Amino acid sequence: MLKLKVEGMTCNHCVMAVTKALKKVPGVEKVEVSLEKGEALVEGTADPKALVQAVEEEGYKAEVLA
Repeated sequence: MLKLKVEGMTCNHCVMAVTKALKKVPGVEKVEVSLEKGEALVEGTADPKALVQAVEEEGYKAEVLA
């Protein structure tokens, strides 16, 4: 399963929305993020690698806590 710990690789002095990054992956229809907990959850039928690669496309990797 997926549980993306969005790392603060850059702009760690600020915050950004990761939600728009997750939806771009096919099969994703719902998304939920917690800017305070540093986590990014989705609810779709996408592939495991497709999700974690999509956020890396924005330059923000995320440790699947699974």
